[PDB]
Amino acid sequence: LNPLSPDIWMYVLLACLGVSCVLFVIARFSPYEWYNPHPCNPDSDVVENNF
Amino acid sequence: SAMVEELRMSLKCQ
Ligand SMILES: CCCCCCCC/C=C\CCCCCCCC(=O)O[C@@H](COC(=O)CCCCCCCCCCCCCCC)COP(=O)([O-])OCC[N+](C)(C)C
Repeated sequence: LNPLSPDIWMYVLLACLGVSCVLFVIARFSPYEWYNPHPCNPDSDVVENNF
Repeated sequence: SAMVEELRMSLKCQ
């Protein structure tokens, strides 16, 4: 753990939980991530996210 | 029409 300062090991882990929460919110806010996981048969209101 | 589907994606359950 020596090649990075203990300021940096906390700032990576705080950004690891930070970007994870932003990418979850920004995928639900976006309409393009909503689609069907069943492309074989046609639509039966099966629009579903993955995140 | 944006206020229709903004609650569809703030569905809060799934
Ligand atoms: C290249 C990869 C980069 C990306 C990865 C970065 C991830 C963040 C990683 C680390 C972030 C925080 C680490 C800083 C702690 C150092 C303080 C310390 O030395 O005390 C203690 C060690 O400290 C420990 O707790 C060792 C375990 C830390 C790494 C493993 C964390 C989880 C595994 C990963 C799970 C997934 C991680 C994500 C999910 C959360 C004891 O040390 P000491 O007894 O005092 O003797 C040493 C003395 N000296 C050091 C002063 C010489």
